[PDB]
Amino acid sequence: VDVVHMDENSLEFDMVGIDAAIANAFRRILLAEVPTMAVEKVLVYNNTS
Amino acid sequence: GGLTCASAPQGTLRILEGPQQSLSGSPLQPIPASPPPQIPPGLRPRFCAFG
Repeated sequence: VDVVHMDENSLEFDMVGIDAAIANAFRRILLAEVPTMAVEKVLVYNNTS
Repeated sequence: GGLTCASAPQGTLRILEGPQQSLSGSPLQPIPASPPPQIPPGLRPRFCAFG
């Protein structure tokens, strides 16, 4: 694994010597399976906007 | 002493007022034709690959 850039909010490692199935598994995990926190419910007391 | 029919007229004149034609110049349009859409100069790529 070689790491070309790593600003904050960016990474560009290489990952030399792995198949397309494992690379695709890693890509699909980041997009759809790594957990995050986000607003689910909203209680609106007044809203004259 | 009355009015009597006189000799028949020998001719008729019909008058009308008419102006004339100018030269044919045929100036079709201020900015004429359909001017073509075209390239902005230089432009430059606005995108790069990663790595």
